[PDB]
Amino acid sequence: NQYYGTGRRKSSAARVFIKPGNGKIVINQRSLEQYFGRETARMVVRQPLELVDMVEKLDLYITVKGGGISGQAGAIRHGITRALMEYDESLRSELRKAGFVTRDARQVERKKVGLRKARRRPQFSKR
Amino acid sequence: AKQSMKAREVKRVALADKYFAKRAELKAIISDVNASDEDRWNAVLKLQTLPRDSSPSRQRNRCRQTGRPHGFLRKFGLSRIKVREAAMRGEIPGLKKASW
Amino acid sequence: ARIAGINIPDHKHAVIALTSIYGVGKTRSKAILAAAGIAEDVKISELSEGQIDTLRDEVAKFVVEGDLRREISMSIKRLMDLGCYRGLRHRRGLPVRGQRTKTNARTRKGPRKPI
Amino acid sequence: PRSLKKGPFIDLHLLKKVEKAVESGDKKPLRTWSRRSTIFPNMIGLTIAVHNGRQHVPVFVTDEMVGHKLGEFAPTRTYRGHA
Amino acid sequence: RIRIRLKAFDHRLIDQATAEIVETAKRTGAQVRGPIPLPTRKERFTVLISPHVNKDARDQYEIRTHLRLVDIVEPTEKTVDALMRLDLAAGVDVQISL
Amino acid sequence: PRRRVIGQRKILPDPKFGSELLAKFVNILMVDGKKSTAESIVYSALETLAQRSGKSELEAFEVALENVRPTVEVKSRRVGGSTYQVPVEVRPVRRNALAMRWIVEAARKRGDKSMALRLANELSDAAENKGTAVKKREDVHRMAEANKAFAH
RNA sequence: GGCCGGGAACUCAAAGGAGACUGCCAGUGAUAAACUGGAGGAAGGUGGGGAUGACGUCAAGUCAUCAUGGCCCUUACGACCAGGGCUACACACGUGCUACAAUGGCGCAUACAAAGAGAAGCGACCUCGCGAGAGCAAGCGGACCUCAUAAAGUGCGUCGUAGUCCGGAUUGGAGUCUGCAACUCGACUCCAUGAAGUCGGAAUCGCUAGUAAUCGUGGAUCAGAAUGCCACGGUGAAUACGU
Ligand SMILES: [Mg+2]
Ligand SMILES: [Mg+2]
Ligand SMILES: [Mg+2]
Ligand SMILES: [Mg+2]
Ligand SMILES: [Mg+2]
Ligand SMILES: [Mg+2]
Ligand SMILES: [Mg+2]
Ligand SMILES: [Mg+2]
Ligand SMILES: [Mg+2]
Ligand SMILES: [Mg+2]
Ligand SMILES: [Mg+2]
Ligand SMILES: [Mg+2]
Ligand SMILES: [Mg+2]
Ligand SMILES: [Mg+2]
Ligand SMILES: [Mg+2]
Ligand SMILES: [Mg+2]
Repeated sequence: NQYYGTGRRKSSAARVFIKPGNGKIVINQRSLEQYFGRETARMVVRQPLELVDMVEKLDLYITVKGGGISGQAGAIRHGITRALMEYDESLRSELRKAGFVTRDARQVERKKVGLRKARRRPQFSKR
Repeated sequence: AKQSMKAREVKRVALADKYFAKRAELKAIISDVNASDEDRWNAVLKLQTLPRDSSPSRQRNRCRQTGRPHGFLRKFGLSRIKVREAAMRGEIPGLKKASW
Repeated sequence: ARIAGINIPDHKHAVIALTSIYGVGKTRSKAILAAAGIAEDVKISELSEGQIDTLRDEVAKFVVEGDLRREISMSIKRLMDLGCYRGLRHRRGLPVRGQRTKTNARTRKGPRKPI
Repeated sequence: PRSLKKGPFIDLHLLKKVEKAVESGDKKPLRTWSRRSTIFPNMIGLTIAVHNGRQHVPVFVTDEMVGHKLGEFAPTRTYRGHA
Repeated sequence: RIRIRLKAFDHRLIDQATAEIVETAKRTGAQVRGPIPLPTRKERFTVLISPHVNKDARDQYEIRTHLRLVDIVEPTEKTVDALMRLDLAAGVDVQISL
Repeated sequence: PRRRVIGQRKILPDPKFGSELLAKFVNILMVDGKKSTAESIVYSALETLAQRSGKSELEAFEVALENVRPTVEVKSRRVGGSTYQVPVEVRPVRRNALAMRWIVEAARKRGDKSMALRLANELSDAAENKGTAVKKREDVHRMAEANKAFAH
């Protein structure tokens, strides 16, 4: 049966399904290479399944929403790691030791009154 | 502000809503593309006849209590000072200090 | 490469070179070539006398070079002679189109004149 | 500026005064405070004193002045120089 | 079939109102769908707090509007008549459409 | 700082070489947060240099790296209006940082047509001690050599 | 065409709960307070951000938001109207925007957001115009309709270091829209023109992470009039030995 996972990163949310298969990867009804023209995004997506070495032994069905490119790739990481946990529990310490399981909570800070940006101040003169 | 300014605002509102319909019809005549340029000339000459205070653009938003012509907010009808004063006493429903 | 009384470059493409005429911009150049069937990215070097003649005949359809200068001179002289607000601004060498004068206005006044 | 479909702009009282002056010979110069009113070909040969803020400057309309507005010929600022 | 939309500045009051409405509708015999919570609206204001100058000293205020939807299916002629006569609490804006 | 609380932040490896040091180089070369441009530029330059050398990108980069990195620098110390120039050692991580920074800054100041060509030419020159980066390293070494009387 | 029948698993919405407490393990410590490290966990020692400003100082700012003692004017220091000015211009300073280019300019094709507003209002579709726009006219008091294709990015071609296919000031001609009315003194469109500028003296400012830097989007004021102000997301660094 399909094993489920959910990932979130920045402003992006992704949902992942994993089943036995011959290595197919589908994202938003498109191939892996079609969706992400950037190579870093590709290695980002493929890191978890390569650490445990079941690349061609599984089939992945993924959709994403919101954010940009790297945020969507990070959400995909989080979802695939959670689905792999739900498919096998003996791997938990291995992926925790690689930092894949921690959810990245870094957001963007709000603008504040009196400042040009979150932290940049206007130019100050003594006289 | 001065009482004269408040009187002027009241008079401007009266003239505007008294002449609204006639201004609308003359402006509609002028704005039409299928017409006679002689009719357009007559309508232009007639539009100038009305008192200037009948234009809605001649009115300035002001605080309902003090008459301050700067710092208005359309939602409440008051300037910043009076909005803060009333809002701090709980007299504006649903309004409270924000933080996010 | 002798059009309307000037020498135009030969190592440039047609559209870029044709803008050397005082009275011809990018859009007008594109319209001129499109009315004569010459590709935009073809140099003046690789053209036959018939092609240059066709370009000259096309360019003759517009007011260019000395005539345009005469037009502009006559218009500005008319303004200075009327005595209107724009005429006085032309006389004084000050901004004409309502720009700020307390500061800036250097492209029309020039270098600073100290006291 | 003024949209083409709306025509020019002229003041009714000024137009009345201009017509009554033209039909009765070249009379005294005409005082006016209307500076937003464009110049019509009927005005040629007349002398109109336009207000500038403090006084009335006389303008003698010629054939070249048709199209612009009266206020263009009555400066409102006085400046001689600095120092 | 009936749509009902409730608006309020406070969620406790509107929750009590929705509870009493749905219980009244269900005791008649009709069936209900909901309540469904629609997105909350936040309106923000920023004002100067000094009578004169001092630009950087300001306050920020917020108004929240809560909104919920309730659907009535298979309505009885007694259901609607009991629905109007409910006399919901003041401070809750009620819209009923069919 | 007065508190001494910070630690160290994690860096990702480069896309298609599996190396952290190249990722640091790309970060040093990046401007305005446009990482893709910097990584493409460095990849092109490394490919061109590997073609013109034949060894690889990795050890060619390394060989250029030993030829620019420093071994001892100076620090100022005010005493009575003037300053001591005291010589101190450099940690290896700082050695790598200074080498890369000097390399990039020297390469940015050249008259070629593209930044990739500039970087490739400069780094090939530095691989055998001919560029401005090695001159800066020699100057630092000489200045640190002069003032060793205060090296406690 | 989630387009239809359908499902309540999933994203999501909004009400109510759990969760992080030096809680456990080891070592130091004066058996104390506490400090250094480790396990589990989404999060570890104030997890991140905001609100919250003690007694007082500067006879600090505000009689022009308002309120008010005392003084002062009452055919005027009160009132009405038209026109003008607050927009000037030998010069000096503050805060900004746009540049001086190849990590770029231009042309064609194609991905991925968040937050917000709408009835004297937002306005689709279709037709005309190169363009700002014009004509007719659905839907919406809104997770439904409109605003409203996100931009930087990516692939292909060109330009090949020149005051240039960089830069867009000034100026001439022809228009659109709001408004009784664009001369003084509005914004915007088209054609033509093509200034200084090749990284800035003595000096000087901000910033410790989703920060700096860079790229777009919305709102208040408002008939019309943001490079300002207040908010929202994309990409995403260097360095901190030490006092
Ligand atoms: Mg009063
Ligand atoms: Mg107004
Ligand atoms: Mg809304
Ligand atoms: Mg742990
Ligand atoms: Mg720990
Ligand atoms: Mg004082
Ligand atoms: Mg005081
Ligand atoms: Mg004072
Ligand atoms: Mg005073
Ligand atoms: Mg007046
Ligand atoms: Mg002013
Ligand atoms: Mg250009
Ligand atoms: Mg150059
Ligand atoms: Mg142009
Ligand atoms: Mg700090
Ligand atoms: Mg931002």
